[PDB]
Amino acid sequence: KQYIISEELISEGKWVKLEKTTYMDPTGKTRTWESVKRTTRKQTADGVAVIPVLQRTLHYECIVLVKQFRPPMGGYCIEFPAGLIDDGETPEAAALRELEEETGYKGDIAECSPAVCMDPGLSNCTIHIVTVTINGDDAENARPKPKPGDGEFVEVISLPKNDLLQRLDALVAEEHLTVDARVYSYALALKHAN
Amino acid sequence: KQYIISEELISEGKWVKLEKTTYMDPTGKTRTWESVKRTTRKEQTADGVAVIPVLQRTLHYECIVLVKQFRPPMGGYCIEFPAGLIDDGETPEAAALRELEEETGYKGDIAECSPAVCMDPGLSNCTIHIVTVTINGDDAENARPKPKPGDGEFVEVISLPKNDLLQRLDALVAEEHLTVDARVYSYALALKHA
Ligand SMILES: C[C@@H]1CN(C(=O)c2cnsn2)[C@@H](C)CO1
Ligand SMILES: C[C@@H]1CN(C(=O)c2cnsn2)[C@@H](C)CO1
Ligand SMILES: [Cl-]
Ligand SMILES: [Mg+2]
Ligand SMILES: [Mg+2]
Ligand SMILES: [Mg+2]
Ligand SMILES: [Mg+2]
Repeated sequence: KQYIISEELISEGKWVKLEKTTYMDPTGKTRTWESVKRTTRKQTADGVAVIPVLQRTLHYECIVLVKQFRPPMGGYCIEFPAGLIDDGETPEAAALRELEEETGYKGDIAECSPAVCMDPGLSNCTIHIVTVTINGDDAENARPKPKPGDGEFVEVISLPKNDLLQRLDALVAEEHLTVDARVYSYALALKHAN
Repeated sequence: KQYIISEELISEGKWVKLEKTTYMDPTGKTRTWESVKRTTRKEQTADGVAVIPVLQRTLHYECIVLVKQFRPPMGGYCIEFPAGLIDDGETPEAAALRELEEETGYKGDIAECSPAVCMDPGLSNCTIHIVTVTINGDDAENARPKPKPGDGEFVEVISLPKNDLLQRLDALVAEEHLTVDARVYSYALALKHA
């Protein structure tokens, strides 16, 4: 019933553009929207985010997260390891590579989502959410060696999965960070389950 | 270590702006970024709210109340938590309850309210509070709930069993062209992984 009539460029950067979208509402009245797109998609999705479950025997299972300065936020954020998918890269392979780049951990694919939207009221940005286990007793994950690309500055934070939401709250209390909304949503449902 | 040096407007629309961000990297070298921001944010602790509405009904499995809408940035239909921007002066909790009623018809009760969390921190400064709300499905007010959608809002309600959330989302995605939001997917994944 609803659909795009046309898109008008308002401004294009190197990395992102701002558009004016004309669309037909379900009454048959034409209406406008301001929409953000990345310039980089060429792919299933712009990005992957990795849910990394670090499993060591005799330890709590942890979820591995990253802390980075995010310039749009003017501050530090806690997030799932993530990055954009390279043209020709599959989302699984992007996940494995981003996890290793950002955390040094070498993981196995558990499962992969379809493309899901990041902020659909503002942007067309999508990601694949890729659940990955990390055999933390394996020698290759003993001294995880992070291989950052140029400009990445990434602290690794592993938190127990059984207390994730309280631990994220506690960090926000002392550290003055912003937790990512997908991270917080996952942490909430861990508490809300059963 | 890292901090914002300057924020230069590139293009300001009615609803969204693009900025050139200049910041200090942690090697002591100046760098830049393209940042998206809303023009709507005032003294709000966040741009918006998203509601996690748990419909509770005696001798029913608990359901998660979702909405399906056309999202002009995405050029298609998206399944999301009920959500909206916080009006000036409105509390996150008030905005969550109002948006939940407007979009679904249900009158909830506040359970919990997150700190401000980032929507897509590599791209924008947008934040929300994620507010968990219970709905007493056995109350007469929530019996045959009528949405009060605002001007240009067209929202369908989709209630899905919490105990089967992720498979139910996959079955909707299998049926038609429609995207599931990353926060909803993340929440449904965690329900599985617990
Ligand atoms: C159409 C207006 C603007 N708006 C947006 O969310 C928006 C539009 N383009 S970007 N963000 C809501 C406040 C609804 O009323
Ligand atoms: C500065 C570059 C571009 N980029 C972004 O994510 C980006 C930056 N501003 S908006 N999107 C990464 C691919 C690597 O760093
Ligand atoms: Cl798992
Ligand atoms: Mg990343
Ligand atoms: Mg990366
Ligand atoms: Mg809404
Ligand atoms: Mg609304």
